[PDB]
Amino acid sequence: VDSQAEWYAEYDKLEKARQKRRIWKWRDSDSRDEYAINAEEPVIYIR
Amino acid sequence: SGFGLQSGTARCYDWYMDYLKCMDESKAPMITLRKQECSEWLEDYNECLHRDKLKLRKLLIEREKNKQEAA
Repeated sequence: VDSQAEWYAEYDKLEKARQKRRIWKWRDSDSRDEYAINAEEPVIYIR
Repeated sequence: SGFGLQSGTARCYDWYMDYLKCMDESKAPMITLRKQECSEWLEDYNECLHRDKLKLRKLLIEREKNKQEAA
């Protein structure tokens, strides 16, 4: 039972989850009309 | 729509398409910004639709003509 390893592993897991959450929270508008904010996105419109 | 009544396209379709092309050229990250950059084209489309400037000009000419006639 290596307590130091367990503590560091748990802290790392929580920190990775926090980072992933913050990356996930970066969300631009996904509106089809809003072409300006999403100019680089590859979309095809059938209209 | 954009289609004309008899054929072709609407009376002011080309002015609107000009404004849309200008907005497409612009690189502004928001639509509001692009409309601000392309406002002059919108003013041209509105001018063709209603002829408000020509109506004002005619009103001023008529009013001055009336003033000259009365004098």
